[PDB]
Amino acid sequence: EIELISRITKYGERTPGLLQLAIKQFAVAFEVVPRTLAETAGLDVNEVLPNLYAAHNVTEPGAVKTDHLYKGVDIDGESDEGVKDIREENIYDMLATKKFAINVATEAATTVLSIDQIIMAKK
Amino acid sequence: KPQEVRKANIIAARSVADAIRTSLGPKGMDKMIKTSRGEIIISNDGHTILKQMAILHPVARMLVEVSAAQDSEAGDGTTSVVILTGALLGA
Amino acid sequence: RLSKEARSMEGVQAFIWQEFASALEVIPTTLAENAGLNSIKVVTELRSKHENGELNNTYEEHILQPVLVSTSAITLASECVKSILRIDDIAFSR
Amino acid sequence: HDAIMIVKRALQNKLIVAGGGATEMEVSKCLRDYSKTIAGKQQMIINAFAKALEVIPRQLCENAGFDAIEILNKLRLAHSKGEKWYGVVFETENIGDNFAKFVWEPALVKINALNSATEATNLILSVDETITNKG
Amino acid sequence: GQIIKSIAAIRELHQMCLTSMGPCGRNKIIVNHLGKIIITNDAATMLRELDIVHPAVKVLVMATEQQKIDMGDGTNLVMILAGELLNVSEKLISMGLSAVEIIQGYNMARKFTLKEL
Amino acid sequence: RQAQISNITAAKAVADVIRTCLGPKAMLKMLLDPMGGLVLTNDGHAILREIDVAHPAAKSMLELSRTQ
Amino acid sequence: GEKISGDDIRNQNVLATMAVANVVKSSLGPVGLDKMLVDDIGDFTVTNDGATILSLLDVQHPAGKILVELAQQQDREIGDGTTSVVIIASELLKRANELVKNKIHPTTIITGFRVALREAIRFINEVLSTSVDTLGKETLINIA
Amino acid sequence: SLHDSLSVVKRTLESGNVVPGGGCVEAALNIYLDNFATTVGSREQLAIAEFAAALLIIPKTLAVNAAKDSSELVAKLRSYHAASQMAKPEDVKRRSYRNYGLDLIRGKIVDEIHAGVLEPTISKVKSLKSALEACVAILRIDTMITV
Amino acid sequence: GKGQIISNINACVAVQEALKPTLGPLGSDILIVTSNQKTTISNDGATILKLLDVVHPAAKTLVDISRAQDAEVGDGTTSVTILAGELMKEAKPFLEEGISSHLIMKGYRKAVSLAVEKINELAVDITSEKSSGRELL
Repeated sequence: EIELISRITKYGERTPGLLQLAIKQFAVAFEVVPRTLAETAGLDVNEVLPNLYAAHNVTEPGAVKTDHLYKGVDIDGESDEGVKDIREENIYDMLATKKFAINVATEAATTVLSIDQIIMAKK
Repeated sequence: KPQEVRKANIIAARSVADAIRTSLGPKGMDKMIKTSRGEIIISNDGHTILKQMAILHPVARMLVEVSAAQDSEAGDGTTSVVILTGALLGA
Repeated sequence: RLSKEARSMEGVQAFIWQEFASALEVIPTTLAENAGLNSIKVVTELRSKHENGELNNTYEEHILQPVLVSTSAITLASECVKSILRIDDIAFSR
Repeated sequence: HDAIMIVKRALQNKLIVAGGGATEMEVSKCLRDYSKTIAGKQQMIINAFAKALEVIPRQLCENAGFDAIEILNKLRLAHSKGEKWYGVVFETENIGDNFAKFVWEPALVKINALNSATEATNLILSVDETITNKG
Repeated sequence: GQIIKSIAAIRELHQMCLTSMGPCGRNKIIVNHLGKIIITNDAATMLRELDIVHPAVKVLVMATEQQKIDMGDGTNLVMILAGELLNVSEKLISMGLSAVEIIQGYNMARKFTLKEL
Repeated sequence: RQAQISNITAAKAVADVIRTCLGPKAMLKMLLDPMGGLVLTNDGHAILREIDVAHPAAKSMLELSRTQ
Repeated sequence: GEKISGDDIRNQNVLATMAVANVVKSSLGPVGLDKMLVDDIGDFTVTNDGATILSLLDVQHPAGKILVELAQQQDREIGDGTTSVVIIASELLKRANELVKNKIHPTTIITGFRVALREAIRFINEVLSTSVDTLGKETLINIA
Repeated sequence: SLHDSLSVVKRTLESGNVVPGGGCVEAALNIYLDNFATTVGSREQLAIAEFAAALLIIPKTLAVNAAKDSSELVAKLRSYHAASQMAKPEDVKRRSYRNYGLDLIRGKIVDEIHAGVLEPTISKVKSLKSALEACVAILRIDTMITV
Repeated sequence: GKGQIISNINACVAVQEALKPTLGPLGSDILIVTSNQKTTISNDGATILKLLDVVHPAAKTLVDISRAQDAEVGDGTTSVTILAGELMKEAKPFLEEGISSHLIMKGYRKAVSLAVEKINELAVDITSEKSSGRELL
């Protein structure tokens, strides 16, 4: 969810028109996943959250990416400095599960926003 | 119920003795009393507490006359005489 | 001493000597409570030590109470409690 | 007959610990020192668990008539100085070592107690909002 | 402004799912009227054991069951993500942006995300 | 946290009303005085001085307009 | 007049010093922030000093007025550290009220503080030192 | 600005007896009173433990305005002072140092002597002594009488 | 909100306060009268919890662990509930400070992990060293 922030905001300014408002808010909505894991784990928002943005966004003098793009959200529970590599614990997510969850979650919020009126009756 | 009228005065007298009981000795508990005029005074002396307490109860005012004679005759024990008085009332 | 001498009396007055001895133990009990010490624990230590010894230590601590204070405290309390129980009613008088 | 019934339960399991607050006091003191070497919020949390272990000797002294306030300060005095195995006498209140009186307690009780009590307490606090239906 | 209050009704159940995903998650004890206690950590199973009042809540429940039937995994990812899309859209309602272009914006952003997977 | 919300809503309630006082197209405003008169001008400096405020954060915003 | 006693007056002393401590809670240290005092007239003031706030602080309570004279005692002599004194005295009242359920006598609580106060001064005097580190290091430099 | 900076310097150097501030007085005394409370006892040990733990509120609330976490700073500060008093009476030390302070500007733990925060001893002694004088008069009131 | 956790803490306190005097062979006993009007008096901590029938869902956890303590072991049925409840009281003020329950759980599990190795060190088990199968008993 954090890595998709840099790619979606890049396409926001590329598409002209009023669609820029929905594209920017679409990438910000992915910040709830790292914030939920950091808040429930007792970690400070002013500490872990700014380190997550700097993990996937760095200044590299070159066109080819380098360093480590695999740094995720760490639960901690004992102690740590910054974040750690996810490839050490080999925690991955299948594409079939992630891709299917996007289309379902998109149509779920679409139905709620499309309904401006609700009619009910007592039984 | 001629005695129940007196029993109501005995219970009210034991409440005053229990309040002064906590102030006995140098380590006793002080009492805060705010006068109607706005003066705020505090001390552990039992004679000064009952003097500014302005007790409206007729029987409870007898402890003030005893405390006045306690300081005028012996000079000490104004707090202990209130506790000893309430002990006989409880028995 | 008054607890043992209470058997020498007879009738209703004999029971008063038993309650009068317990009414005198409130003064030493309050002194133990206001000092932070355990209430009942210090009172039990008083009856234990005063049996063998007599007035023995506050003398080393320089604590001396004159006898007239302890005498007037009982005398004034006897007249104060008497003036209370003798009032059987009160009414507005002016 | 009384001597056989005591060693009977000790034959099934030979792993025993010193009872009467002995073992409970030694654990509470060591966890305070081990927490001092652990940085972070876990330092004050471990110290809270050591204080929670004092409720076991408390109720034992209160139900027997002893004063839990005085026995707690008198035991800790001799606990941190010299011999750390000093326990609490069940009959007469006084300081003493349960190792001399040969008073033992099975260790399997404390092992399952510390595991069950800590887990059951952590499960209740693990949820922020509980929604339970009625019927 | 019921469209704003409709998000608040889901927000009450949003914090329930925020305590599910992650190692801090915990099962919820539910006592049925028949005298049977069902205890499970899965949030999709809990939705069947909860009484739904507002009919708009059932929309997210029906979408959550789709994740369990087909792929069987990611039920917490669907409900939490769908609840956050309503919070970011609430600011656009107060801003004056119509909900029609908001729906069209998600369709363009969804096709761009699938190509990057 | 309720005190931080009251501090924001105190200064914003004054700012949201004067939003129509900006620019040459600024719309006129009408205040209701106890006297039969009224303030027909759209000048923000004259309107803010006649508005009675309660929360002290709005009082600090009035002193800033006098210096500006 | 009315007369109260028991555990009700002990709970009022904690609630009285709680609102007073919250006034000096955010003003502690140089990192503190200013606050405003609004009276019935409608005027106010802006200051970052917690000592001047306690002088104009209006609180009706027997224990609350004690801290008023305590704040003026430190200002007329030292003039600094008044904010830290109120915070210390506020926590001592909250922890002492919790000992009521433990059947702890208040005089023992007071006696325990007087014995610890005299022994704490001796421990503080052991770590006191004059100006040092003049050669090889710098001390007064980082102050300015 | 030089006269204002000199004012802080001349007031500190006026008293030859100074003490490092920033929480060094309250934190170092908290651990010392833990083992010292056993030497007294007799129902007074519980009052000393609550008196020592009541001093941790000063560094706690101080870190609130600095946006730093008050739970981590107070906890980690006790860990450093723990090993500082272990080798102190032995008159020998290697990695153990005293006077650990709290710097909220840079967000790190450094000595307040080198950091530039110094306070006189007279100010600290009279502040702690007068704080307990008002606490005694409050706890001794069991009754409130108002006409 | 946070009121659900506070309601769960006070649920275990009301059950603990009844079981506090029951610790020890000389401790107090709890009397429970079932709707059948059958009065039973016993010092067993497991029998007392079975007759309470607490509606609070999280309070049944202390009853479930008490039945397993009396079955697989048989000793410590009352002490496991008091220890679990007293540990809950120490964590009550930690909620108002904003500390999440994640680090609270990891802090206690760290002490228990160090306690298992501590109990084995404190417990003295000897067989062929300065003892035998007889002199030991």
